[PDB]
Amino acid sequence: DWEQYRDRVNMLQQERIRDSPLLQAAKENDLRLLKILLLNDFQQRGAVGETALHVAALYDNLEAATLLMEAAPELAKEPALCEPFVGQTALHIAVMNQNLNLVRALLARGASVSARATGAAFRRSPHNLIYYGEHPLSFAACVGSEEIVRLLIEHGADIRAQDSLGNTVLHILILQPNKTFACQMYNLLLSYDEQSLELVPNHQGLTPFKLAGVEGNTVMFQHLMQKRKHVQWTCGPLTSTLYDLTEIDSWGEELSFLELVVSSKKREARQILEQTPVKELVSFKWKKYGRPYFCVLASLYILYMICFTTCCIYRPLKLRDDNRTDPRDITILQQKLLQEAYVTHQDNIRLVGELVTVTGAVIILLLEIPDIFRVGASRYFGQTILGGPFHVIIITYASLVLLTMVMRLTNMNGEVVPLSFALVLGWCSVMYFARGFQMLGPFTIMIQKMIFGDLMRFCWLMAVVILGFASAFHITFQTEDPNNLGEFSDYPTALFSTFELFLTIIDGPANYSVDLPFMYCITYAAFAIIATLLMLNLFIAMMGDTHWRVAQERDELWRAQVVATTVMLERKMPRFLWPRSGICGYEYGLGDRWFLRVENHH
Amino acid sequence: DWEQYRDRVNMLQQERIRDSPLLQAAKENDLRLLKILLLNDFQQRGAVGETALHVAALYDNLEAATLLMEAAPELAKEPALCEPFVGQTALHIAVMNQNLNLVRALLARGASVSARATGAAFRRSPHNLIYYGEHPLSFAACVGSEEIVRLLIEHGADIRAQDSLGNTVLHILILQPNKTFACQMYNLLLSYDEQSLELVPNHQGLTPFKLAGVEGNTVMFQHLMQKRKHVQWTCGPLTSTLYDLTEIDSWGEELSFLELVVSSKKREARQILEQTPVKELVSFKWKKYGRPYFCVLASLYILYMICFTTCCIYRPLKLRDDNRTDPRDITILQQKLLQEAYVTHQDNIRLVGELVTVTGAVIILLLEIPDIFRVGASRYFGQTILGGPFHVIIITYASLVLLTMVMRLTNMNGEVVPLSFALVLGWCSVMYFARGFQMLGPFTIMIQKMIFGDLMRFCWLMAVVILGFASAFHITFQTEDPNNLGEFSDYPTALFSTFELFLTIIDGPANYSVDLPFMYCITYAAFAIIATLLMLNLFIAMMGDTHWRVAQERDELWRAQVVATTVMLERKMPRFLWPRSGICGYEYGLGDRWFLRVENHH
Ligand SMILES: CC(C)[C@@H](C)/C=C/[C@@H](C)[C@H]1CC[C@H]2C3=CC=C4C[C@@H](O)CC[C@]4(C)[C@H]3CC[C@]12C
Ligand SMILES: CC(C)[C@@H](C)/C=C/[C@@H](C)[C@H]1CC[C@H]2C3=CC=C4C[C@@H](O)CC[C@]4(C)[C@H]3CC[C@]12C
Ligand SMILES: CC(C)[C@@H](C)/C=C/[C@@H](C)[C@H]1CC[C@H]2C3=CC=C4C[C@@H](O)CC[C@]4(C)[C@H]3CC[C@]12C
Ligand SMILES: CC(C)[C@@H](C)/C=C/[C@@H](C)[C@H]1CC[C@H]2C3=CC=C4C[C@@H](O)CC[C@]4(C)[C@H]3CC[C@]12C
Repeated sequence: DWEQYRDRVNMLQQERIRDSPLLQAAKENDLRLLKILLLNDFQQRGAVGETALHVAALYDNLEAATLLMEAAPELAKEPALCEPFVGQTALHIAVMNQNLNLVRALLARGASVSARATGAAFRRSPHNLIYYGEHPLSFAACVGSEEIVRLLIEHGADIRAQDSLGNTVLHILILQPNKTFACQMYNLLLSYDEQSLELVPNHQGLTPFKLAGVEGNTVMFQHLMQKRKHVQWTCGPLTSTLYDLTEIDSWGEELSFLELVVSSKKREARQILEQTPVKELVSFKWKKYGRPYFCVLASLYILYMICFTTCCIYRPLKLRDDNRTDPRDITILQQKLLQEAYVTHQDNIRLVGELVTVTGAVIILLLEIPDIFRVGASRYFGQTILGGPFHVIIITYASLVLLTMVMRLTNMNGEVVPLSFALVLGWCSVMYFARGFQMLGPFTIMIQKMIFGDLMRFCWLMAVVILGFASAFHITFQTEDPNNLGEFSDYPTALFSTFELFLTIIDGPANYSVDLPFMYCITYAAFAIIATLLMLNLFIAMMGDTHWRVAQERDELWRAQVVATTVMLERKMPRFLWPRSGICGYEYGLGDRWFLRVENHH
Repeated sequence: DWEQYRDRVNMLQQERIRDSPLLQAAKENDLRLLKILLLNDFQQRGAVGETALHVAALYDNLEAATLLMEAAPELAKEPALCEPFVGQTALHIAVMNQNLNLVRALLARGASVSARATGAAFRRSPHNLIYYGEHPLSFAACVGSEEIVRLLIEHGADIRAQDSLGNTVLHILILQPNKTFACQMYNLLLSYDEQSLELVPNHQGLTPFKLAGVEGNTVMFQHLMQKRKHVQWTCGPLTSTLYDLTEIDSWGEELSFLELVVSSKKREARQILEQTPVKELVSFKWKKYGRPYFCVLASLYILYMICFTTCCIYRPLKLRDDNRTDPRDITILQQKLLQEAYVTHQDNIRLVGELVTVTGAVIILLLEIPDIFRVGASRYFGQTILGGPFHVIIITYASLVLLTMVMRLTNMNGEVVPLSFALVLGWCSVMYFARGFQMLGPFTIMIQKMIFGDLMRFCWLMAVVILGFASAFHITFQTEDPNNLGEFSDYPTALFSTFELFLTIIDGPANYSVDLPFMYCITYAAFAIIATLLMLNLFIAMMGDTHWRVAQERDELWRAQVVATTVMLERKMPRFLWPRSGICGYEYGLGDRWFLRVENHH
């Protein structure tokens, strides 16, 4: 809807301009028409509450604008009035258009340096092609005009002014597309900070440094670190550099810089983890504490999955309580009742295995469920870097184990169902620990990108081929004796047999002792060419093409998963297992700060 | 044939020139021979009716040509006479050769600016390496000569002159290979238009704008739009531009610009759909109306295919009316007659499912058959972008359902045959709707390019291996008892078993309880190495290589299929479901035209 509305607003602005000789003269730069018309209403408006001076500024007409102020100087103070552009002044427009002389002329008339363009055209949104904040200084910074940024601070513009998101100009600058002035402009604006402006948080709680991390602005991140590094010594090709970890390690805060970076929705935030002080810090944390503890947690989880598997294998079963009648029934055994199920030393050993099994399902829920709420369910389940799909299946596993325990307590039949799903998802969730090892981590990401990519696309077109051919095979065999060829004997079996025949995992139905219907040979030749020969090998060809084009994305995602594991372990484990990282400054007279020392060759 | 004929014409032209001292002097530029020979027939002809002045112009000899006119000025007016070059003048030739002084000399003698070179050498065809139209002005435009184009219009050449295709010079220019003058030359020729010349249609009904769309000339399309855009405002990096949709949306016309573009045979016409106003218009139409309605039509078609499938599953069958005799017969059931087939509430429910099934087959034919005639059967079935092969199978489906209904009404046996083909093609045609979704559309094009590409090439060489080895296996087993190994028991079964063994979809024939002929082990080892190991994996290797080299073509074809779906839906659906797209100019005083407003960052 918003596009058609904005489109109408734009048409309606031009309609009023074209309808009004003052606004047309201001757009056209018709000095002669202004020199007639201004002598005989100056406060008349375009469709959004824009004045003739907004029009003159928009069409970049200094000559018209100086006439309009000479006739009616109060126009320099006027905001626009309607929701798209409300609060916008001719000063915001003169800054957008980089017209230094028109800006200085509006300031000479006393246009407000602190006016907020609060309308919907100025809010960070997918609707807007730019986000310059709401103040003339924020615009002057985002257009890169050093002259206008100085001229506005000379006229009393406040560098610490915040917009409707709480963004100061330093936050607005870090949100810009990477262009050469943006770091120059940040370094200029901090020269007027003489708490510091770069410590002011927005309404998300982000300081400009954390915003650079979340937004993936690696150029601004390196610029921010030039003032947090100290070059300790240089000797020949070697230098020792000491980096202040205060902002990076984010000590004692609920949401850390590293957590905000790994949990960011933006693709570019992974590149912050490859920036020098960050890369060495998370590397140290991983090789020192993270990998050792993750290998222990993997071992404990594998041992727990062996315990659960043993409790499935030794599950309590007795010879069935009724006779089998029809030859098609093969069930011979049956679930024991509670007071039959715990009557031997072997059951008492299985019972402690069941209690360990249930205890671990509770511990999974106690560890997982609080992090759904903190992170938000969309990010907690939806992020490859955090382990999103492994969170879905490990909670499903714990839910199915607790379902199995309430079924057991109730003497409820069919425990084999939740136990089978629990064994599959229980064991498949061991692949969460693949992320700890360079052999297996990148490959586990590649399997994930194949499942949510080429597998769903293949399975939709495969389902349509299966519905076609299974129906053809079923009705081809409906005339025939099902005991002579069973694969297509009823429609559910025909679907299942056709699915197995698509994958070639059962042999092509054959009985050379009998005359099969001629339409089967035809239909199977068409199915063998389309499903088996073409489609299944085209799935190989498709994944082969996807693999080489995904290979770098897979490796970046793996380096990000190691960091997200490191961050998660340190936040969740007891603090005595995670000593504070880097060098304590207090031992060396550097005050309360902590450092990373990096030595490098150049 | 035409090459050998033209070749003879060219040899015969040179033969006459070499035979005739006047024409040889005109080619050679032998001024001294002309200064002897011209004093004592000047109207004598080369093999195609060319004069000595045509020869002098062709060999680019101004000196000879001014002598020939000094002796016989009527030569400037002479056309060539024979079918290859009929109507060609020395003025057409002097323009081809860009000889401004020779052109101005022929015009001083009163050579016709409006002569038509109507012969076969000048017609748009695959025989001709250039198409410059038929008039000297059309040639002057296509050689890019601004001096000669001005000099010809100064001498009264008509810019609106049309050739045998109805092409004006603006159409001829849009047909040229993209070279720097072609837009300059179009912009020059419109400066003499002061209805407009760019509204004149050719004999296909195409104006120059629609011809640029059909021909895929994206450079001329962008040039044409520079005069249909209005830049509404510019502010900082943003601009709002208003594009006139009149030619693009082609409102109320039988064949629209967008339909002519998507239905074009030329590969380059897809690139027009990625040009700014077109791209935003078809995108709006798709996201606003096309995708919603296509998802409904997909749902209704899937529900219809479920209804038909249910009518196949519940088809009316009774226990056979005769005893089975030989053990090889497995048929136990049989088709019911009409007065047996509709006798229960379950049959009455199936009957309304059959009536819905038949009604939908009629509705498919009522929707499809008129579009065969309008589009032409070669384009309607032959285009990947329009859905050509899906039109073939969906009409085959409807034909087989109506065949099945006339069989049913006749009590005709073997309904299983058209029903099986109808189930396969009925369900496979659901993949037509894959084009609506980015997950499935590109992949459905890739399956199509594999079927008509690497699959036919593999299936021809596979058939030759199957004929070889099936014959070897059959005659190897002819000596042996068919009840001990059935796969090769007769030649049709040997072919079918060999085809299934090629694909590995049945197991290698084995019976370890008996002595198989030694020639079987040899022949199967050769078949396993050639068919299974080599050829079938070479099919995987081949499609893998085809896939990466086709991947971009596949994605362009998908973006074109979304537009062709959008265009088709809007033309076929009721108009109240497709409100006219863009902005009505009449609300804003812009007259009867409709616009797209585009906002962009630069
Ligand atoms: C029990 C059966 C009947 C069915 C219901 C179970 C589904 C299993 C096989 C499927 C469901 C989702 C799948 C799945 C989800 C996502 C990932 C993350 C990826 O990086 C590695 C593979 C992995 C871990 C796979 C493993 C197989 C799973 C767990
Ligand atoms: C990869 C995609 C295509 C997935 C969705 C495919 C699913 C189809 C082919 C498979 C998946 C589960 C299969 C399935 C589940 C269980 C049963 C019960 C069995 O006694 C009869 C067959 C029946 C009913 C089959 C029918 C075919 C199904 C539904
Ligand atoms: C019923 C059997 C015996 C035989 C005769 C039928 C043939 C089927 C299997 C074949 C014939 C042509 C094939 C075909 C034609 C072209 C296309 C377009 C492509 O983009 C997707 C696949 C698709 C839709 C395939 C699907 C499988 C089809 C429909
Ligand atoms: C992919 C290409 C090679 C295609 C054309 C291959 C076709 C051959 C191998 C297959 C397609 C259909 C098959 C086929 C159709 C139906 C029957 C009836 C059956 O009772 C005996 C075998 C017989 C006669 C087989 C013989 C082998 C055929 C003709």
